[PDB]
Amino acid sequence: SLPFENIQGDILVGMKKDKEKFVFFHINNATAFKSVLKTYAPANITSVATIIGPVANQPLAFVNLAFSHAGFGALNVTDDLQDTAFSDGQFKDSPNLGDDTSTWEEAFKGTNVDGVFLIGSNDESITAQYRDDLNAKFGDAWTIVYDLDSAARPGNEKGHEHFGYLDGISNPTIPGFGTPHPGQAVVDPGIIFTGRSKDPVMNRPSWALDGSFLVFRKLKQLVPEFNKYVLDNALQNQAGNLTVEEGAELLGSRMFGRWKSGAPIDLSPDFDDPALGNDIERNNNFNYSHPGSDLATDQTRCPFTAHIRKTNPRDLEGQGLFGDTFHAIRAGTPYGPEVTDYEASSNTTTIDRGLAFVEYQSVIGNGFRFQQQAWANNPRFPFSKGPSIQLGLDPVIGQGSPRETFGLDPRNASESFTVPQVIISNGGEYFFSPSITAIVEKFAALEHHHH
Ligand code: HEM
Repeated sequence: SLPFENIQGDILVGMKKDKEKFVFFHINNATAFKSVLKTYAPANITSVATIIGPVANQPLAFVNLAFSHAGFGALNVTDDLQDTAFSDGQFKDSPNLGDDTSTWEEAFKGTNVDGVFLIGSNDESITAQYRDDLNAKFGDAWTIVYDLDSAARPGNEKGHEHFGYLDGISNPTIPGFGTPHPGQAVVDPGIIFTGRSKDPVMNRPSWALDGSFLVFRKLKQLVPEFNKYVLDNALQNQAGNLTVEEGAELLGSRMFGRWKSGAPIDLSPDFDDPALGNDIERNNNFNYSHPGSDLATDQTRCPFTAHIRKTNPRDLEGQGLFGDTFHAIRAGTPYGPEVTDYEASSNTTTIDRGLAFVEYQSVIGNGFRFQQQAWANNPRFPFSKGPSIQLGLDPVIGQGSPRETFGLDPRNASESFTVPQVIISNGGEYFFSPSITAIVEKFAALEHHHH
């Protein structure tokens, strides 16, 4: 069993707070920075145990902390983690993601970002308080280079991302941690936590035990553009009696793999079933297999290129073509206000909004990076399908090539959809979230005891 009082809570369970502030910073004075850390971190870095334990022992805001490769250097900590993406930094790595850095937030366009504080609470007043407190204690020892507020959407769209789809449904868990939901992935702890069982870096340093790599991406979303696209390309059933609005929601469900309620189209392909989508016990219990259906050719229930089927090809893994290597935990939060009447009427975005995307994994190259580059951006993934069956890009997040996706029309797998870019990367950075002791014992090391 893992020491959940030593593991940063946002990795495994998520902060699950309505408001999440991301404080990206540069380190100006390592000695003064470590000094603050020595007392701040044991008092404020929120553990898994605190998040899942009694509400009585929870602070007003949860706080997590992660460092970039550049931050390691600024703290005189050797990067011996053996993660090539992490060491490169996301800006250098960005061509491999299909990013055009002309759309990046300026603060990310380099290696100036040394780390990030995650602050989760129920009111932006409290996250601002915790930020102000950090500013007061660090003083001139740091500079906040980017300060991003994210918030869960309001009302019955709480838990949904800005396109309207229920999010945070499918994430892996580990053996012995609570009860897995039907269809939920149960992966070896070393796929999420560095140094734990079946960590693919068998060489992993001891101090890194129970850390994880935090990938951050600011992903801007063009919601009216997306809505106008699916309306303009609305699908039809064989009966031919779908309205344009009904065919548009069908097409959206085919792009994602789920209806907006969360109902997986593999279980409910013809119409939304909001009771299914909302039910934790039903909404993830699928693997794309069906009696009488050829996994190699049948896209009538879910296109091979649907977002969730690109990023978690359950059928390929379930056939044993590979293992649980490529699962990772998402813990991001939507950012920006709701779509305004003007934006909707004009089919045009005027306000920045999107997803403050966070994904945790023991190997960046096996989680986020593989899901993006090897799968979403790969026009010949998934492999093992019929040799003439055209595939193309993930129609939600796929980039790097012409955004052509096949198989979205259930009546004609051959029909191509050229989907406008509705998600624009504003960049981010790769970080490492150490264990809580590692924060104090390594990153805040004030003396020079030899080892
Ligand atoms: C604004 C950007 C994005 C949006 C709106 C979005 C939306 C969604 C939605 C609605 C789901 C289904 C809910 C769920 O299964 O939990 C989902 C699942 C998922 N997404 Fe995304 N996503 C975005 C970016 C990304 C990126 C960049 C990656 C990885 C490179 C990714 C990987 C995944 C994974 C692994 C799942 C779970 C699939 C499964 O286990 O079946 N997403 N996403």
